[PDB]
Amino acid sequence: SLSTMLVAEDLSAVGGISLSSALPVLTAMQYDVAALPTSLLSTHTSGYGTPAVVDLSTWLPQVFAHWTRAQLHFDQALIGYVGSVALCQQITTYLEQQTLSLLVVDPVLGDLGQLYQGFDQDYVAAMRQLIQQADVILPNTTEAALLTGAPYQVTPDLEVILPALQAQLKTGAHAVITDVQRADQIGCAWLDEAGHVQYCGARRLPGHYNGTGDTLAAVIAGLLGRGYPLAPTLARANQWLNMAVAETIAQNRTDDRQGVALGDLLQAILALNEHHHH
Repeated sequence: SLSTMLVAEDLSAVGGISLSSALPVLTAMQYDVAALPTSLLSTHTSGYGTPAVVDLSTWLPQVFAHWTRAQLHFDQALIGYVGSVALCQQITTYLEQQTLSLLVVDPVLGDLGQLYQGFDQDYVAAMRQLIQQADVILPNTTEAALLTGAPYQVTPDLEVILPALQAQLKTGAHAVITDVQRADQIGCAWLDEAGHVQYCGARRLPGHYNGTGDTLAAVIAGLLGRGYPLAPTLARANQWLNMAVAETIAQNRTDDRQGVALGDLLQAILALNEHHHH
């Protein structure tokens, strides 16, 4: 492995999203992955009926205490879905104990203008604390508004929302909104060093597919951790996600619940080497 990356997010045994997709992707990108479930589920929460879920709120503190006593050090961290205020707080202080070269947080809170079922303003406040030392955050348009306090807009003014978001981050950090649509494209918008709104996207494909946000975040964290600058990282990540969705469509799947296909993505990674969240 070239470095060690902590990935803390949910693990659903069935469903091909979140940790189940981050593990293969980041392993292929030459990371020693510390794969830390924030929640453990029989299946993901979209289409299988009510899953059987282990509450890990009392476990994560023990994990962090153990890693501390064992003198473990991490180079990078990616934080996805957490799920409770207490766990957000635990993660926040653990990360602060480290000397990470990279922290990426996907501030999972909601979509389509609404908080996910079970999340409230208290959880939003906990998320604002957790993102405070992140190098990169990856909100969607709903999450961007929740984090700044602005009422939801389908198409917010990026010249207003991006500066507001980024000032809630440490100096030099980047707020990246991940679902910005421009004509027939969907992609990422962020501020360059000069404070100008930049965008890159890929042609939007029909349908909706589980695991796209988790896979995007894993790819972005993986590329940044390997030294790629932000702009080319975002360009490549969008292209690779576009490719993964295309492969998913090409598989002519009978079960639409499984997360995005990873095969073409893994191949691209090796070539380079040479309502709830879903």
